[PDB]
Amino acid sequence: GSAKRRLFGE
Amino acid sequence: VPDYHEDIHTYLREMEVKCKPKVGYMKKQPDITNSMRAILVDWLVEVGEEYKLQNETLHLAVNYIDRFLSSMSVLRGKLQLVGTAAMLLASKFEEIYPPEVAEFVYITDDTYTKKQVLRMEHLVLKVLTFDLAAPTVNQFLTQYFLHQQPANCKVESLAMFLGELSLIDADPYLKYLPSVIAGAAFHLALYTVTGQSWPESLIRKTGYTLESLKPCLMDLHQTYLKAPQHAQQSIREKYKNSKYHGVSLLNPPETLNL
Amino acid sequence: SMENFQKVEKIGEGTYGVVYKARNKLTGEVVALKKIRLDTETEGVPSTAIREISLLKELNHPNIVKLLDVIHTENKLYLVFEFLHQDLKKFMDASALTGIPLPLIKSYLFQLLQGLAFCHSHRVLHRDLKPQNLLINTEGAIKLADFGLARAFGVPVRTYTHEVVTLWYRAPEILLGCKYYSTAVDIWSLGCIFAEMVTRRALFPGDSEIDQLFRIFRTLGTPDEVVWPGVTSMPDYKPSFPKWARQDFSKVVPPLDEDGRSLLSQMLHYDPNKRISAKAALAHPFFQDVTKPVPHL
Repeated sequence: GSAKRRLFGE
Repeated sequence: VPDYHEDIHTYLREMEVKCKPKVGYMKKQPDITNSMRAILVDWLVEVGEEYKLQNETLHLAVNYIDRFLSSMSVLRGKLQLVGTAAMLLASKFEEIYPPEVAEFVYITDDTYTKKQVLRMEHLVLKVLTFDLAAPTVNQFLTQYFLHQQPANCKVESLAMFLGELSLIDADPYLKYLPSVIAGAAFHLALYTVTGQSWPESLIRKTGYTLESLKPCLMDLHQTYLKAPQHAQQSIREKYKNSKYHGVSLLNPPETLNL
Repeated sequence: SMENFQKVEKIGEGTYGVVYKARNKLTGEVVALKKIRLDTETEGVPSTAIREISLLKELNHPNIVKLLDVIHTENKLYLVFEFLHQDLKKFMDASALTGIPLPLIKSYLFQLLQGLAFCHSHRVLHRDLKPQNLLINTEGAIKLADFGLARAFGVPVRTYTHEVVTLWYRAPEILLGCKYYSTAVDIWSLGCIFAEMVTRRALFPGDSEIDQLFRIFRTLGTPDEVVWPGVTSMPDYKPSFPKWARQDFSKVVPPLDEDGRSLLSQMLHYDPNKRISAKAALAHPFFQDVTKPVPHL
């Protein structure tokens, strides 16, 4: 229950 | 629904070619890399398990991304937006209950706004000229399964697993069409669990022999061999659950006999 | 944009906005314009639309309605369709006392099934065939239309949206609560529509799930495990249902000669695996003598 995430420099 | 097996298969074989994205497309994109693509798809995989979407939606989404990044140069900050927006699209196309947009904002951890997602939605739509009904590695596998003597969830599962593995690796698999990648997978997945092989009624239906598959087949095997050692594992963890019969733990062959 | 269209009357209103008769000021072409209301912060482009377009875009056939242009204007969407005179439910209301010439029936249905067989072979389910949704023209063509609820299926099929087909044309496998369905459901509907063309009044007009089953039952006979292996195991099946028996079709459908009856029932099969299909139907003996007579409007 934990997939949100910011992949790169924005 | 055998009434239109072939009629569909044929249509599909012809649609991929249309909805095929440009091979070294990443090579002209000045600020992104095949590497960051994977971090991107790898995530979507992860988004797909959380929100309880269908494998289809992954494959759809990946392909909208590939197609779109085949024409619009996008910067680092934005790759995630493009990919969120396509997930959304594959959702609206394929799920009975698409996740909502705020839920899609949430998984980017509030990076982009609502507007932004929705605004890209469109662009993706415009750029894709609304042609969202793509064949997928999934579609074909699904069909090929039907020639299964006899059916076996493991083989089915591994087949998927593999197939999905290729979403992540822009090089080579951007080389291959889904029908082949699906050919490459189903066999691989067979021989492994049952030491059988590409059944002859699919030579007949798809006209792809062992040989013709090889070059996909070789790559697909590496990719399988080195799967416990790849930078992105979200698929691998996925095919650890009982859902998929624990297939990612199966240990692949060590030589393809091809 | 629409700078180039003039709205004429409002023909029809549906789903997400309206539907207008429109003429193209440069070319004269009379078109139908379905506006689709968007709005940022809402769900974006709604998915009837997404499906409506992508699927329609790939369906090119004399008897499928033709999308011309989709006009993306930031704030709304407009689907540009060729215009067609009227839907099949007016034409039928308009001949309640006249009737429909057998060879117009015979023909309309040929056409219909031609459209559907292209649909199916192109892995699209229509999922809402009914008269309001089939459009005809002066010249005696007829085209599947309103793809609002269409979707791309797979092989084999997955579980889809169960809330489906207008009560009256809803095949039983859907009624009796099924987890899987397919093309067959498109053919229940023509099936019905067929008959509706023959008698100029609805085959099975129900006003809830139960009634619509019952009416079906009192016509094709309560079904059992011999005419449709699996029935008594489908989720919403009740042992209590009554066991009516079959009427002879010469009651159901009195003008239909020998060969229509035949197809009508192969269309109206209980067992979906067995219920006839398109391209199959087309080759049926009903249709050996087909032509293209022009409708009296």
